[PDB]
Amino acid sequence: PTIAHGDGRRPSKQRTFIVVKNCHKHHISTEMELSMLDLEILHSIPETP
Amino acid sequence: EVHHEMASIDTGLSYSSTMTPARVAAITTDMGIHTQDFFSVFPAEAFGN
Repeated sequence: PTIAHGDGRRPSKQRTFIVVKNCHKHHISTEMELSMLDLEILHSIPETP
Repeated sequence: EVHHEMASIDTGLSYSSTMTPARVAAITTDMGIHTQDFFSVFPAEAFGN
């Protein structure tokens, strides 16, 4: 922005400058250990109580 | 160019503001031992020899 100076009468519009900045990217990886027989139970939905 | 005019008048019959020095930010002069040189301010003087 700019301050309106009336004393010097040196009028100036806003000085819009442009810089550029890098976007860092990060990549985290964990593993989930699901057992086999529990997934076999989870696939075959039963009806018996 | 937008010209803005306004007019001020102190309604207080006495002073109504105060300007107290509160904090030294920095001391600009080095506060050192630097004597000014009289052979620089008076370079047109000398002795008889």
